Amino acid sequence: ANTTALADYAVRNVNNEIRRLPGVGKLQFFDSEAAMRVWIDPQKLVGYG
Amino acid sequence: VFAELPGRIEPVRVAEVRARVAGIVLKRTFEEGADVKAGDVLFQIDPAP
Repeated sequence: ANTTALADYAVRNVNNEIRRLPGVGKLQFFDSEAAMRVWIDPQKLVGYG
Repeated sequence: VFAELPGRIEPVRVAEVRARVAGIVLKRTFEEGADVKAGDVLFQIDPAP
């Protein structure tokens, strides 16, 4: 299971609603956030100068 | 122990066909991309002088 898709759903749909609720002064999402990852291969960089 | 080293493929024999005599290229005999045999006529430069 890709925990990142689950976390993105939670941030986009769930966390904002709860932090919007009356009485709650702070929502601490205890995980990461989505991000385009660029996994470079230095060997390919070597091949292409 | 095996090492992966960066390398490029080079042909065993390369022949840069260069014109040795000055002139106008009258006719190109070969078609590009084909396989050629030794002595196959490729170009025809005008033998005026």
